[PDB]
Amino acid sequence: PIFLNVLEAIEPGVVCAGHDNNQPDSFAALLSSLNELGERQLVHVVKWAKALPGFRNLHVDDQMAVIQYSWMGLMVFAMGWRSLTNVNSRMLYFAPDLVFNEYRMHKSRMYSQCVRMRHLSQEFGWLQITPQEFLCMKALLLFSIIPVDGLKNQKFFDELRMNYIKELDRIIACSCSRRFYQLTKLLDSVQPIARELHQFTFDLLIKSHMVSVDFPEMMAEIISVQVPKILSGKVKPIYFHTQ
Ligand SMILES: C[C@]12CCC(=O)C[C@@H]1CC[C@@H]1[C@@H]2CC[C@]2(C)[C@@H](O)CC[C@@H]12
Repeated sequence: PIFLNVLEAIEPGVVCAGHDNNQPDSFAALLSSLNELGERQLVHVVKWAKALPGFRNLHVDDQMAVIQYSWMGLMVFAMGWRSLTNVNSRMLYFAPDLVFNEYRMHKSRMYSQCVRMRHLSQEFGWLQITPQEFLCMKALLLFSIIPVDGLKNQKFFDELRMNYIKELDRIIACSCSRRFYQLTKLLDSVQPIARELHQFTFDLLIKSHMVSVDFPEMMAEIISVQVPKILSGKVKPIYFHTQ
C-alpha cells in the first residue's frame, strides 16, 4: 500500500491562526485572522502538494498554477474534516485557536457560506468517509481546476489526474460503484462552495482598506492575480457529473 503510505505521511500538521480570542468578535478581527490562517495554511499546502506522488511530472509552471487555483477548495475540504472530529455539528474548526460558533458565523458576515461548509462537514459524517477515502479525495481536489486554455503541459496533468481517480477507485474496492458515485458527488459539491468564497474574498480585498481587514502578502497576490481568473471564467473546475 505505497500510495496510502505516502498520503498519510505527508498530511500537514495542526496550524494555528494567531487569533487573539480576548478581543471583541468584530468583522475586521475575524477576517484578518482568517486571512492570516490562509497565509500560514498556504505554506503547508505548497509543501504537501510538492510531495505528492507524481507531482513533479508536471511542468514547473503547471505545478505552481494548480496550487494557486485549488487552494481554497483544498483548505475548505480539510477544514470540514477537522471540524467533523473536533467540534459539534454547529461549529467550524478553522484552527484550534479559531473556532466559529453561530455568533462568529454571523459577525464574519459569512453566515450563508458557513452554512454550506457545515453541510460539507456533516456529509463526511453522514457518508461515513474513511481516513483513506478522505486523503485520496483531497489529493484529487488539487487536480480539479485548470485554465480553459489548458495547462503548459496538459497531457501530463490529464495522466496524473487519471492516476488519482484510479487510486480513489482502488481505495473503495478494498454497491462498490454506489460508493464511487457518492464520493464523486461529494467532490463536486466542494466547487460551488469554493466559488462563493472566491467571490467573497475577492470583494473583501477590493474594499479591504475601507473595512480595516488585513491581507498578508501571498494572499493579496493570489487573490488579485489568480482568483479573478476563476471568477471571470478563464479557469474552471472539472466536475465529474454535469451541473
Ligand atoms: C481558507 C480559509 C482559511 C483556512 C481554512 O480552514 C478554510 C478557510 C475558508 C474561508 C477562507 C479562509 C482564508 C481567508 C478567506 C479567503 C477570507 O478572505 C474569506 C474566506 C476565507
